Amino acid sequence: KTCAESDFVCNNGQCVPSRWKCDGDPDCEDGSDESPEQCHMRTCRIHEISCGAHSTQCIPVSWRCDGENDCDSGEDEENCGNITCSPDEFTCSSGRCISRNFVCNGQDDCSDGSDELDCAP
Ligand SMILES: [Ca+2]
Ligand SMILES: [Ca+2]
Ligand SMILES: [Ca+2]
Repeated sequence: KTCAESDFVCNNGQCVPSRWKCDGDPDCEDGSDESPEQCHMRTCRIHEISCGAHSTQCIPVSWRCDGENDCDSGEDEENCGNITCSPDEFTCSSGRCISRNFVCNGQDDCSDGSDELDCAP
């Protein structure tokens, strides 16, 4: 009662045969059927724009603070909503920036703990 062997597994535990690849199809409740996990070579489509036709990078257009997404390497708008930090800093769940040394080291630090919100492998 499961997809065919060559099927592609989705990140939300959902199952989608190889034909629902990054193709603009919201089939995964978490929108990540078109992310680097399944579309590990291309970017999502609609509800997420293209930052690199040469790599796997799709993000939600909401970071177009200048009317464009320029995040080729997440440099122009990383955490552009909350606070604009410098891409060379550790993006906080609230947008804040701290030293990359506080990157989820299994210990809270930036605000409360979100700094490690599901920071597992
Ligand atoms: Ca899809
Ligand atoms: Ca932008
Ligand atoms: Ca930490």
